[PDB]
Amino acid sequence: VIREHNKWILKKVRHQGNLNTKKTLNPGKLSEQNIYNNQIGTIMTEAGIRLEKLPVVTDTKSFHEAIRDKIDKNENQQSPGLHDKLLEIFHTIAQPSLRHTYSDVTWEQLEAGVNRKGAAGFLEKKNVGEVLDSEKHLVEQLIRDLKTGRKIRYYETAIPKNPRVIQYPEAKTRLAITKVMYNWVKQQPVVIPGYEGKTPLFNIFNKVRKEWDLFNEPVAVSFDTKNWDTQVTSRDLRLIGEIQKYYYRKEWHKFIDTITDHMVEVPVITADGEVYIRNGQRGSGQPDTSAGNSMLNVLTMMYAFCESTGVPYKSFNNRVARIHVCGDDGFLITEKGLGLKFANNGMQILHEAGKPQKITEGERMKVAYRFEDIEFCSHTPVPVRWSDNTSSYMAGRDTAVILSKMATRLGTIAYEKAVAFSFLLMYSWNPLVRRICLLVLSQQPETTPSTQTTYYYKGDPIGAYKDVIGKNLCELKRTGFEKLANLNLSLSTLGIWSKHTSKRIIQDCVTIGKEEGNWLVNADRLISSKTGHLYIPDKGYTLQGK
Repeated sequence: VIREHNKWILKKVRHQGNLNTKKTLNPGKLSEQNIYNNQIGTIMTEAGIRLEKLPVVTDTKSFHEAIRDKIDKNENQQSPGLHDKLLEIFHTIAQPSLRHTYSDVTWEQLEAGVNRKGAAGFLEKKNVGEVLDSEKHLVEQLIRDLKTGRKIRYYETAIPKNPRVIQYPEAKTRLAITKVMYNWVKQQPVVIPGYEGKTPLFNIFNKVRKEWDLFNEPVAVSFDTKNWDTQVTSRDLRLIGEIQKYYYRKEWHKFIDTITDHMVEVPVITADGEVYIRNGQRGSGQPDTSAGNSMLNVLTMMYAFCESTGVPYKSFNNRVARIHVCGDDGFLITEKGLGLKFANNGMQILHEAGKPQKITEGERMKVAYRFEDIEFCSHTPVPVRWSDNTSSYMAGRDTAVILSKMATRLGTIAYEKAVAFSFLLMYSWNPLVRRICLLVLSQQPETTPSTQTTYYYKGDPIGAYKDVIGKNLCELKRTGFEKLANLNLSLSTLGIWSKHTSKRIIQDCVTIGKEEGNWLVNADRLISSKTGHLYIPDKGYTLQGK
């Protein structure tokens, strides 16, 4: 049968199991009740770009397939005592100066870190914003109920991408959990080794380069687990709860134990009313998804690494191996001899540990021999050279995608100048993107940018850039030749740009800058050379939006 506190959902099954699981229980069914950034897409169109040609990503029958294909399974078998060992590894990275110190935060602190558009659970009424509007007392009640150990009616709703299965708990539950688990879930004091989730994209690789240079013969080994979420075990969850109890005040240990207990066996209700009982996995909607998977991925990799090379997990201090993670994505840097050893012995160990890596030839983990080749968070390092001849790194992506995300912002100008600024902060190493951004930022100087995106500025935009990058945009003289070119291959292979888009976009800039004055487009070293005019910027600061 099901666990006692889970039977409340059976008393609601109005129909017969229409799904077709063979391993997870399917009690039955219940009753059931993309735009363009005009100014940005325009500059792009005018430039000779073909918006239709750019890459972009429901079916109540294709969805039910995903469930049966990935979620319908037994818990991974895990080597006995594996969790005792992992917890043993956690003690080698625990921070004593924060032990038993975390607690809950105020609504004020929380409302500055939540999406008011958060979906409403299945059987639920309001959405995140609507609950904050008139139901905070109900969430506070949930908190006190969980804090004392009172089980609740926990369940998650399953929905397709907008065919990956997204599983999340009620908006009232995501609020109770986030309110108390805030600091860990949002990692304010980052306590997970190598977690880069809260690291600005424009800073990440200059940081990994510093590490890469402390090694004699540097090598990077990447983590390539498959459908990690489905590989999370009940015992994996118990572990993470124990770690959370290391950091939280004892007054919150019962809340953690309780909530973790609900997570070990979860009642899921598909958007089309189908009901199944998931057995120990990870639902992407869970507030602890990011931090929970990150710590669990680091512990598991540290374990696998030491178990492969012979290094004592007792204490490979550091400079022996540096690990960087973001959920399940991640890699590890180390000396060539040990990296190839981990590359050779890693998989079998990870497999026995319950985190099966994706199939590979000779069953080896992928290894990067050149820094430029590392892959992380959907990005890769791009080398840049400044006017004073110093070098540095920035985050590179395939330009085709950069263009896509930059136009289809699923729209005021005070908003499009913030999207442009944000992108100018992440991709000024790409002259196509860099210029599009300068053009969008040239219109309506009287309009202060929006605060609804990742980043936005205060004052002069170009001034704000110098603020976080450390140099003026005009000092950026060169981008890695082979790297830039490769990331631009897709624009030519998908016929997204014309053999004149590059020149056109430039003449559009020079035309604006040719006229005397202090025009924003003269911040781009090239345009400024062709116009003979410079852009003298003023005060400017970079702030976060969202």
